[PDB]
Amino acid sequence: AKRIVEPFRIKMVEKIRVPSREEREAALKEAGYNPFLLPSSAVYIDLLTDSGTNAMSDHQWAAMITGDEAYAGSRNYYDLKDKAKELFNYDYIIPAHQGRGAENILFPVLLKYKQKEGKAKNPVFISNFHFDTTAAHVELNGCKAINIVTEKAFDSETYDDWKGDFDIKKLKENIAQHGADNIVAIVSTVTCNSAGGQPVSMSNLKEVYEIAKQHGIFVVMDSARFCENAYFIKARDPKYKNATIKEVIFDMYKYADALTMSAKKDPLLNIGGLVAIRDNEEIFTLARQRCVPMEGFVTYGGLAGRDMAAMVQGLEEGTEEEYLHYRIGQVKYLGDRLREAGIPIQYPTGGHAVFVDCKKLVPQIPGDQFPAQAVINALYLESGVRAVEIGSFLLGRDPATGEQKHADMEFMRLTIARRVYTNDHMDYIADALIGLKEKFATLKGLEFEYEPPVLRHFTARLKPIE
Amino acid sequence: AKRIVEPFRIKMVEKIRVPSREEREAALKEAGYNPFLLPSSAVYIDLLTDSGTNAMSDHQWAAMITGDEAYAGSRNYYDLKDKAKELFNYDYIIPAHQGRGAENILFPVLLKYKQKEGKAKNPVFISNFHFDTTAAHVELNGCKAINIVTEKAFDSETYDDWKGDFDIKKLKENIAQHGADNIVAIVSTVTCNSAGGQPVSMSNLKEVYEIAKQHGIFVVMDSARFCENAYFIKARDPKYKNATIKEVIFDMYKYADALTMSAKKDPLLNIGGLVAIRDNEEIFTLARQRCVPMEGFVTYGGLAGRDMAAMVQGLEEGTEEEYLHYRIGQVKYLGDRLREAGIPIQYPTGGHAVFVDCKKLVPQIPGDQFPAQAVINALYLESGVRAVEIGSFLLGRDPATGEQKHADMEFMRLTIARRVYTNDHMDYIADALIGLKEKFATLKGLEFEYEPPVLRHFTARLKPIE
Amino acid sequence: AKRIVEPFRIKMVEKIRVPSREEREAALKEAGYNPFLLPSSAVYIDLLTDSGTNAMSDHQWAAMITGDEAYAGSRNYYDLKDKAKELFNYDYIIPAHQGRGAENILFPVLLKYKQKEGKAKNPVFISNFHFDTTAAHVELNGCKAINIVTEKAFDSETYDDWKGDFDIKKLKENIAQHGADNIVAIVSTVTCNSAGGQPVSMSNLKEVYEIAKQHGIFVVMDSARFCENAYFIKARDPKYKNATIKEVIFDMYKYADALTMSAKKDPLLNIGGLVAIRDNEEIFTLARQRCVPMEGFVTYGGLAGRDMAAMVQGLEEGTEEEYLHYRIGQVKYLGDRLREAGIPIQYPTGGHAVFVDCKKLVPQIPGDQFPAQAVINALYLESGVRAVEIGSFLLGRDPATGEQKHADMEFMRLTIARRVYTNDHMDYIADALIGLKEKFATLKGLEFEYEPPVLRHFTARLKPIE
Amino acid sequence: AKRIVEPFRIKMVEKIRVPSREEREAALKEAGYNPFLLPSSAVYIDLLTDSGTNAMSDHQWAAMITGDEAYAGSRNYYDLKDKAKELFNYDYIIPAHQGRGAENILFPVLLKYKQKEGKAKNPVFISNFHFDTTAAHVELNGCKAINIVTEKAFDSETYDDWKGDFDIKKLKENIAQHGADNIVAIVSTVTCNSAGGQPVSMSNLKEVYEIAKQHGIFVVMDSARFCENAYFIKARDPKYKNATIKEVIFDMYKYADALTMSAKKDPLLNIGGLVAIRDNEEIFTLARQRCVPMEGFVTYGGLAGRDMAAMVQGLEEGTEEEYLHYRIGQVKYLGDRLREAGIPIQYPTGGHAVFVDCKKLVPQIPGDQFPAQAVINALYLESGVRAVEIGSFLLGRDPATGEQKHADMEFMRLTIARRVYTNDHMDYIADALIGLKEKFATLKGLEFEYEPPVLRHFTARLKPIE
Ligand SMILES: Cc1ncc(COP(=O)(O)O)c(/C=[NH+]/[C-](C[C@H]2C(=O)Nc3ccccc32)C(=O)O)c1O
Ligand SMILES: Cc1ncc(COP(=O)(O)O)c(/C=[NH+]/[C-](C[C@H]2C(=O)Nc3ccccc32)C(=O)O)c1O
Ligand SMILES: Cc1ncc(COP(=O)(O)O)c(/C=[NH+]/[C-](C[C@H]2C(=O)Nc3ccccc32)C(=O)O)c1O
Ligand SMILES: Cc1ncc(COP(=O)(O)O)c(/C=[NH+]/[C-](C[C@H]2C(=O)Nc3ccccc32)C(=O)O)c1O
Ligand SMILES: [K+]
Ligand SMILES: [K+]
Ligand SMILES: [K+]
Ligand SMILES: [K+]
Repeated sequence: AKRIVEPFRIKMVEKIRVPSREEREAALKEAGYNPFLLPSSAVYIDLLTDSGTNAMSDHQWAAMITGDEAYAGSRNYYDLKDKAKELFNYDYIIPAHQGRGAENILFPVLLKYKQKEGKAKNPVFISNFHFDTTAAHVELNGCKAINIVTEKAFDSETYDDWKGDFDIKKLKENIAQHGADNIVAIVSTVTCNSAGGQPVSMSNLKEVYEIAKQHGIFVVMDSARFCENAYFIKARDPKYKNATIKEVIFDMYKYADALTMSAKKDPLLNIGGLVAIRDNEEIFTLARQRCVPMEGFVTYGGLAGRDMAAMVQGLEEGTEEEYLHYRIGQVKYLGDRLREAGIPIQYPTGGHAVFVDCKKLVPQIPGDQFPAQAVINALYLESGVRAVEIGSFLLGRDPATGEQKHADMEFMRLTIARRVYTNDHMDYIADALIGLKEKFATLKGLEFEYEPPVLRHFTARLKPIE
Repeated sequence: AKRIVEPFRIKMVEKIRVPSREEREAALKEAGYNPFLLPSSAVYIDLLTDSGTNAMSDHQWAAMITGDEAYAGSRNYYDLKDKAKELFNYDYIIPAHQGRGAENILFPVLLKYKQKEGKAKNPVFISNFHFDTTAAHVELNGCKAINIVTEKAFDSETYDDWKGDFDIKKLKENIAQHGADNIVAIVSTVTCNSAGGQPVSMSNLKEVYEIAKQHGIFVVMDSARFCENAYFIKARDPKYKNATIKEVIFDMYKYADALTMSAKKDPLLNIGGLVAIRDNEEIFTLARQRCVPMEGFVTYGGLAGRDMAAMVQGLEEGTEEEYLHYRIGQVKYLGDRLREAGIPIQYPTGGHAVFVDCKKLVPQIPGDQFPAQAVINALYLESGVRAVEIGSFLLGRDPATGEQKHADMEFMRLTIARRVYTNDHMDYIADALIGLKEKFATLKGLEFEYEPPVLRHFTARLKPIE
Repeated sequence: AKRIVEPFRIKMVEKIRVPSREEREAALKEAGYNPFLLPSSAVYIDLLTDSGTNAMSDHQWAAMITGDEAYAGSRNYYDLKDKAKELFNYDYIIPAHQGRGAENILFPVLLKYKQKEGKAKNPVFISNFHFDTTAAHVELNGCKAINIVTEKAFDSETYDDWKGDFDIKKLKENIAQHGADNIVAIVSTVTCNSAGGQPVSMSNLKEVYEIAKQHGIFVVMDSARFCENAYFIKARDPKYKNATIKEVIFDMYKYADALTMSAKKDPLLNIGGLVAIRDNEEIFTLARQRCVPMEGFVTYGGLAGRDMAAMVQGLEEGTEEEYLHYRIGQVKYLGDRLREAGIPIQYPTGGHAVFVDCKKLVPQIPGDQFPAQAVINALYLESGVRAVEIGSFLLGRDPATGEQKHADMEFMRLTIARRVYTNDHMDYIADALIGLKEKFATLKGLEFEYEPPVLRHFTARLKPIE
Repeated sequence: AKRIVEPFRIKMVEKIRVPSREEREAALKEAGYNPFLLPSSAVYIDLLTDSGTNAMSDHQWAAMITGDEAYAGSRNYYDLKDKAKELFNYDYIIPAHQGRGAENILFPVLLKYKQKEGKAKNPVFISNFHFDTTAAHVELNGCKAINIVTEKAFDSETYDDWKGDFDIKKLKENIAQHGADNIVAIVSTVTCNSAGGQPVSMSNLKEVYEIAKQHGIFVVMDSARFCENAYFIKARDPKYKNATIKEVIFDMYKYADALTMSAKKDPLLNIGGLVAIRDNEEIFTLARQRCVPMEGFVTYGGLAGRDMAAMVQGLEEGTEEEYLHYRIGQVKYLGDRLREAGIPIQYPTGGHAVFVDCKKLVPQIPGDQFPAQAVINALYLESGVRAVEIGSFLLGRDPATGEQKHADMEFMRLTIARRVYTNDHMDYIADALIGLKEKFATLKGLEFEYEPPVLRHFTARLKPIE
């Protein structure tokens, strides 16, 4: 395990505390054995998500203070429009309040646009893997969310460079089974969050786009963690060895027609989303007509002017190679510390988190009882670190059958906010989990006490299968 | 015309600038003759809205700096929860990124809740007046938006205390005509924005609620400008002459079951919304289930932690009677300056804006050609002041007939942001509009160059009728 | 009286309140009848000074957030050095924590420098007027403070363009009496604070410098309010009718060898000072050696890096003619309001304050009993407005005599912070003082209960003569 | 070497860069081979000082935003007064712009007070060790600075609990040698900066105060690092094993009559100083009379209101034992890493810096040629880390004899700012210095090119002896 020094120094700090063990037990019972329902005051190191918890730079804060809060035609909107043209070479932008707001702008528009001429009677979205919020909007509009990640992602301990790649074989098969007229869009997720933050190769993005161009299929790039994806392409593809991160980003988006990005990830923000469209003005026009009643006027889209300002700066900082090397190198440090101690993880580590394979860790719990959730609750009661589940819990139920969706991966996600915690914080996390090697065989799963029909894991209250 | 001194002093300033005449004409021609499509760099004094353009206090910025950005269980969420219990005596809250996000959470829930028990076969919403964003969500969910403001709101020059009241006769008539089973909810808009920011009396709110309870009808208080309504109740109702503003607010929300608040208005914010529910835990649970995929997790709802922190402080500052007296007095001062010169305005002035009766100002333009928009474009080219139309342009087309909704009033709204402009800015505005007396009879209407199907006035490009 | 609109809008506010008459009476008795010993909570509108109470822009606060706090070689130091070369064409800078710190760096160096040749046996300083802090450091170093302001400054009600000019005849008479070898330096105060913030003409500055170089006398420009002086030169000197404010400034500092500036005035700061030297590198090195033990290291001078960054921005905002026209126009508006009611004031009003001639307002109080202080205490008890006296109280005792220095003027100074109060605040100030027109003849003077030896008026406790 | 995790997380960052080798060699030759003359742009990790470079909390920045910038009676002044009464039990305070301003306020007042009855003909100050600016002010007022640190401070490698203790035998001998009437004050520096940031025991502080009150000698506590001293007392004195830090601080100041403090150290600020007096009102009044000419009015003393607000919060956070444990543990970690590699340091490590004994590192260079400075220049040219010399260079020449004062230690100080750098940054510093283990015999020494008469090390340019 190698530590990479921060390419920055601390300018402002925020106090954290370790709750007593009795506090954590009472807090978990009141939270229905769901860490999502814990208050932040009962959490020490918060690994629930890397979304909106990032630490901003002084230039980001300075940009916020001078932000133009005008309702129509904010100066920061035009700075954002020129920034997207610089990075992605896309000509149209629509700001959104965060990622699921961006999808709520674009996805229904893409469905109605595909439904012209009376086609797409059984519409489907195809992705390497739809994340929970992305798949929810696909199904909330009456479509099927098809995930076709490469099989090499399911072998957790075997190394591969591109565990987030599309399964090109499955892609052509789904196109032949449903027909191009029923395929609303192909959603390229970079990095593939459900597969473990694993990257997608350039040649995979190119081949997927060329196949979609053959059938006249619209391609959207789910761009929450595109900078971390670009870093891996520079690191693992010999073709981009002497290329800048921006040069890699510029080539990635030659293989998409639009993007839906959650600026709360790689752009190093606490709030914010973005829709950008390459050249289809009709799709841009329809998406604007939906942005107004749902998010807000088309030049702020549910964001304060200061947040568009912070986004303009954060989009530049998120692509800085020295930062990406430390950020991804820190996650690699936490994974290597666990891997060297015998904890099975998704190898190699992704861009934003370490994914502990809880299939091998707690095999006595079936997947339908959420074994990864039992490990998370044990980690919290042991250390006050709060993690999140990426397995059968998050996958939810199939909207057609109403039963458990087939989960190939049962993961505990140790999500790392950007520029927030040090490698000494990582050692605390690793040493707390390593200290539970003799208690893994004792854990038992959870059963539902209150289950929401859509995105159940966020607010569900669980009961320990005691 | 009387000037009221600021109960505060200036701590931070932002430069404004007057664009040249040639700049304004070219910018308007570029904007399709729609000021919404103007950039802020081409606007001197921006009177387009009082939403999100407010100036915050030092305490509000201090609250933002220490805001908890935790994804789940933010410390500021619980502060926002205790604040709603303090102000409104409501037990449940759901933050939203702004007002239309709050209505997107609650309104479809209130429809599915009524439908589940075999009611709402032909669903309608009843309000003193639905605003353009509020009515859009009603029509998007397949309902009819019915506006029953008192007739006195149409007698613009004649003073009346409560030009925002429900027409109680029309309320009982619409209940019998449609059936209480088909009325999804009653929406009490305080203040009534479409009627000129005019207040609703306490006795009117009470009688409307009691009527709804006889028929089992849900009552939602559209609460964007609730503090300005509470001031008018204190200033004009003899029953609350010696009551605090908070006491008036506490009594106001005894006559609703839930509220949908755009915190970008009276809570003195640049972004933010809120859903608060009095005691219906079932409606609260369904609303949370919809909030998760549409806005965000239930403890931030598409808002950064700092913005919930500013909301808790702004909710307090917005209730201070000394501030409200200055704010509404500044609107009254601008209206008086125009009224002293013969400009027909909605008298008395509302809480947040001066509404110029362009029906009486430019009679030679029929309402179907947006006469108020002609006055706005003339005022902008003369002085660089951007105003917004509240008439046939904003009312749009009726969804059932596809034809122009009958507009009872053609208003130009001079919307005043809170704690931003001085009374010397007000003098510039008044002098500018007064200087267009000899050119009113020469103005002409506008045609559509591009008309959106939903919320057209935001992005429609216009053509001056030759 | 004419109101001038702000060339900006408000972005942040700070609450002020009016304490009751009861609170003010118990506060003044507690404060030894000296308003300087009053807490700010017992003060409504604070007119004590225009120093450090200004409101900054958003660009200023942004510069602070990205400020380089480095101990040696802060990035903002070199920006501050490049700014002085732009504005003043001076080659050397030394930051100081405020203006009196800048005088403590430079003035002792000039005395020792003059004493090398065996000169300065009876050292004196010559100025149009040393302010209380400038003269104090002169007398701390064993020198006499000689003030030779134009006689027209004592002609209160009679208009004159340049009531801050040097008396050229008295300048030549003092050079011949004491000898050029005994004159350590000439201090050009712009504007002349003790004459009422009145400006010095460019030709007067040019003549004083030509006389000084004729005798080898060092010229220091007291530059606390240099921008307000530059505005008056453009307004009243026809040679600079079509010149920018920066061009006027550039010509002003052709007639000086160095400057001591309190950045808490025209550079729109809450803290900060500056020493700048034209080209004499020996003085720069000698002043650097004293800066280190007294203020701090030579690249921050007892200032935080954020404050140097705000200084670089405020120096630019202080030269904008639109702002100066509004700022000085606001002082002119308050002065005109008092003058239109018969209140004798130093006419025309200066750049930063309105000076009420209390020698004409309250004739029944001898100069040794501080008549203006009686008017201030009366004005504070009436309205809660705090003001400051510029007469025999501030002038102090003659160090060689030990008795009262003769004062030719008895001023009450209504000092206006920059971009803090509106013209409506100005109306409150005037109306309060005008309401005292019947109680002026009944006021009595003040005598000393505790007198400091150095600068008595700041911490002295008084006793009203009954 | 044990790494101690941060009791906080990062909220804001600022970027740091590693310059190239040629840039560092170009910058060092341009800086006159004096790191004090390097621009911060040419510095990677800055170990020059721990003064004013600290990172603030979110609470501290929030306090700045609501700071009262009133000239007289700022609310933050009264908060600072109550804070000093809480922490130190002292009844009087005077804010200063920084530590050397606090000494310029109090030290000349103590000299004239001691000379009140014509005594103190040969005045002296006695301390465990006067730091450079403190001794400079002692000697600027015609006094001798007597340092009597325990001789166990001169044995670098041998551990001792209290290497900052007064040599009690030399204290009593100095009292008899000079007479109590010549001893203006005794200065207890906590921690003792010149001895390596080493602590002073509670028993030592108690005995020095008892001996002083026996002779009627005023005792001033140089309190720049009083929290770090209070931590060591709790850590090493078994008497305070179960006491809080505040209880240790409260007991420390029973053994002084006043304090001078640079708030730029333990109170975690970027600017600020403080004078506090236990109960001597006459000295307080005399100190106020000097603050006004030199620093500013007595309720701000050369500080912006926001900086007094930051000081009230910083004085609280500086006493938090969890933070002090991590802070001092981080310095111990850097020292242990160097000590484990055979590099001599002042053992044990002090509170704020690792002191590398260059007398044992480069015995080839005599102390008169500043051997530690050659090591500093070598470390910077190798890694971009800037350190400071504390040896014969810092000590200076005798203001009497004009030759260099005897230095019993030649240190290279690796000063660590508070909450700014991670333990990974320490590894960079350690590995960089360890990598020079071979070039120590190559080092060269320095000779002056320009020497200031007071505090030479700051601005002196020097020629390499090679
Ligand atoms: C690829 C991709 N696309 C769109 C989005 C949505 O964006 P947004 O609305 O701004 O959150 C995301 C978001 N991911 C999240 C944030 C959040 C979520 O949505 N599910 C989930 C599950 C557990 C914890 C936290 C979350 C994350 O990984 O923690 C995303 O990963
Ligand atoms: C009573 C009420 N309820 C809900 C809302 C919606 O809240 P939100 O999503 O935060 O905007 C509003 C909002 N009003 C607006 C803001 C905005 C809008 O919606 N239409 C419109 C038309 C012209 C200019 C600006 C606007 C305003 O008056 O300028 C409201 O007035
Ligand atoms: C021309 C000039 N030169 C230097 C300086 C000093 O600068 P600094 O150390 O930053 O205060 C000043 C300062 N003037 C002051 C500020 C302050 C002061 O000093 N005396 C005084 C008397 C009454 C009220 C307030 C004050 C002011 O006008 O209110 C100045 O006017
Ligand atoms: C015990 C004690 N008392 C008073 C003070 C002075 O306070 P202030 O005016 O705020 O700096 C200090 C200050 N120490 C410093 C700061 C500065 C200095 O003064 N000399 C020096 C030498 C080398 C580098 C940097 C410095 C420090 O060690 O880095 C102090 O250590
Ligand atoms: K957040
Ligand atoms: K806004
Ligand atoms: K101030
Ligand atoms: K600093």
